[PDB]
Amino acid sequence: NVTGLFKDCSKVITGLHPTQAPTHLSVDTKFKTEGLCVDIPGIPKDMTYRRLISMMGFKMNYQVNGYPNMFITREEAIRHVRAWIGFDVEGCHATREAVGTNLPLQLGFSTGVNLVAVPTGYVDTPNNTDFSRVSAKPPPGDQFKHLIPLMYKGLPWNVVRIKIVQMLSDTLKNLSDRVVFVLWAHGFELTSMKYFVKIGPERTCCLCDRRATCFSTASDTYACWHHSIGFDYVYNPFMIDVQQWGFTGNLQSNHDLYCQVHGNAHVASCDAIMTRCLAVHECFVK
Amino acid sequence: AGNATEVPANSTVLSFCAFAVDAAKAYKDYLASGGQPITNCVKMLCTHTGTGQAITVTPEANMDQESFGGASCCLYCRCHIDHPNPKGFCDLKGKYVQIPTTCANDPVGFTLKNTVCTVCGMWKGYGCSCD
Ligand SMILES: COC(=O)c1[nH]nc2c1CCCC2
Ligand SMILES: [Zn+2]
Ligand SMILES: [Zn+2]
Ligand SMILES: [Zn+2]
Ligand SMILES: [Zn+2]
Repeated sequence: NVTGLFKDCSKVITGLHPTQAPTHLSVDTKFKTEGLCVDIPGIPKDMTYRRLISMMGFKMNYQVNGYPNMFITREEAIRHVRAWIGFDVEGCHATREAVGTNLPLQLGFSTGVNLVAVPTGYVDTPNNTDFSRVSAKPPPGDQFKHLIPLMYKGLPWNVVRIKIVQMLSDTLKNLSDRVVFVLWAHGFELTSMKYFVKIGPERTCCLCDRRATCFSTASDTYACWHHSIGFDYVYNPFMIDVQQWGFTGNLQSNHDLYCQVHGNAHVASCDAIMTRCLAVHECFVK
Repeated sequence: AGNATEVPANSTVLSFCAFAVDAAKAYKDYLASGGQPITNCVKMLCTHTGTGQAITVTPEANMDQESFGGASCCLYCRCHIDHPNPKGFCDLKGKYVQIPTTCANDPVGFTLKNTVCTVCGMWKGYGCSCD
């Protein structure tokens, strides 16, 4: 039994030296014997590898005292409707030196904002994990043609995450003490949040008594939506997957049952607007 | 396409620590709330006649220890996150780490909580002959 979380997407045929492999599964077969691994004299470590590690398959189902649940119930989400921000991400595929994972390309929100990122991945090396630009391409097909020009209009992730925090803070500071990301088929949105979200115990802001919604890697400080200028991470966001509420077909077909003012323009922000809109009609209309 | 590195028993703990502001504190808290330690480490077959030093080029477990591949006992390597060093590089990856047998059920937690003596090369409280 294995998982796809942290799958090695490199094209290297062999596994790793016992000192460099993060896990027993990832050690090369040549070192495996008698239920464990052996060091083989004369077989050296590899000092030049770059192995892309997939961030698909996170499971946020822990129950740790003092840490809030990220995923919330429909009833809790309804009480926090003012915090709702629809969120959708269109990805590009790892290519060339790696294959088998999706990287965030266009991040869209129900505010109408689309942010484009440079295709970036988590590349294991002999010394660390290098968060870096990786070779990528949009998926093939006429429905993914619009992503082609976005491959050369991306911003580095350190800039993108600052923009997400600024956008959420400007939108929500006078509406809610939190954010509830409204999602449809959450897997890739949760992978994308690895790039701009941090979690921990509930905290208060550095300049007031409001709960912290943002974190800064510059000073290791916390801020609410009012005091987050320059902050780079969203801290303890909440989220809900609308698809888990009994719907059977795709997002557009379910959205269109209740609404006709949101024509599908086939962009991450339009999917984000449609997801929030569908959740609003389901919980509040009639 | 690709080759799996992990098993389902570690999915929850690794996801929790990969998102945390303070990964070492999250791992400690996860254990205190009843979670299972990270498994699937690289445990070595050795002769248990080694020097007993904490971090070595080849397995050096003595009769009170077990030898593991270094990257597999490092929370930052396991979660593919930043190392809390100034240059962001790892001191365990590329080495073998000797862990006291009594602590061998949780090698990642052991390395997070303990310190190596720079004079004798052995773990403080688990072999250090300095004081
Ligand atoms: C001399 O400082 C240390 O004790 C030390 N240096 N690196 C590590 C440790 C202990 C934990 C494993 C990695
Ligand atoms: Zn504040
Ligand atoms: Zn609508
Ligand atoms: Zn490490
Ligand atoms: Zn000593």
